[PDB]
Amino acid sequence: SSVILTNYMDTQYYGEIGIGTPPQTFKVVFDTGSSNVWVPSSKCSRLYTACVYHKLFDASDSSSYKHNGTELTLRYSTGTVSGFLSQDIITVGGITVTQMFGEVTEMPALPFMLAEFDGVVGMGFIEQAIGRVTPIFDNIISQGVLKEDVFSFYYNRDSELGGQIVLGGSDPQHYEGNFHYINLIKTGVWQIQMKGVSVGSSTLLCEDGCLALVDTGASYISGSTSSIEKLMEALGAKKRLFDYVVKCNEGPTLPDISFHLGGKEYTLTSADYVFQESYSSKKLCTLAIHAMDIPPPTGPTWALGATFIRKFYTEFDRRNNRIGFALAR
Ligand SMILES: CCc1nc(N)nc(N)c1-c1ccc2ccc[n+](CCCOC)c2c1
Repeated sequence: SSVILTNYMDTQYYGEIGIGTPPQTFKVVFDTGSSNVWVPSSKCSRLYTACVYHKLFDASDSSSYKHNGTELTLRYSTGTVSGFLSQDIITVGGITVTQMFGEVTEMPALPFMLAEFDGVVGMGFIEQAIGRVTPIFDNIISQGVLKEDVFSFYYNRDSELGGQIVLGGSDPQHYEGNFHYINLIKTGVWQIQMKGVSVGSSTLLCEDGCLALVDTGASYISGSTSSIEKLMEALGAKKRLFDYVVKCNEGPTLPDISFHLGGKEYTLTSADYVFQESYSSKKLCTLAIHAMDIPPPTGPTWALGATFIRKFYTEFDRRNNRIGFALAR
């Protein structure tokens, strides 16, 4: 089973799922960086403008709904949501699974007014599930229907398909060469060992090794403030409140950046990490790489998001607790 995804500004990738009977449609980000499922709730006060602007799940319209009510709070690096647990039938790419999810009743304007999607579908391990709720992929696996215990991601560059997630396998149509795997530091987190980071010809970062969170729910490639300050100075990038910029005319001249993962160099070009929306030396261009201090136990860790996935098709192998990368096509 595959799910078609929409690409919004190269920063948000989402597809649709149905919840309840009849199905209530929602735009959701399939996020390997979290493990819970949630959508905005009809019980969300309209004082929360973000709830006025998104699709709200209304339990009172679903005959397959099952009440639970346990409260939960989901904390992401760029924001937080709070609400309660509910159960209903979810439809994902033709697959139907009974699933427990969060009905969000508190959704902050910043940053959710800026979200094109309504909710999130965690693709992480149950070990990271808030409220110890069974992750949706686990529940789909218990149906013994998928050919393989894996799922893959394809994030296209913006255009005008935006992206594609395959449940149970990979789509040869979107990658060339063969995969190259790296085992997880440990099951429970889509995180792997990173042997080094280099800017141009000089592994001036992550010597001695570091951690890499392969996050489909993250827009950019992130590192610790420390690491990024170093990387950026090398790029001659000026730091702003939320991002780093360069004079647009300097974008094309920026050096390559490579990530040493499992004995293989994954290199990004300036075209791969700068939003070149001009060549003017009188305009600033943002970089698709940010400083993001991720706390323990997961962090400090680097995070490989959409910026990286765009270039490398990614397969998340549950059965072998490994991640595979291949040249996206
Ligand atoms: C998908 C949920 C999510 N997962 C992870 N692992 N990290 C985040 N920072 C967010 C998170 C939260 C709020 C956002 C509000 C606006 C835009 N984004 C970026 C969406 C990424 O699409 C790939 C957001 C991302």
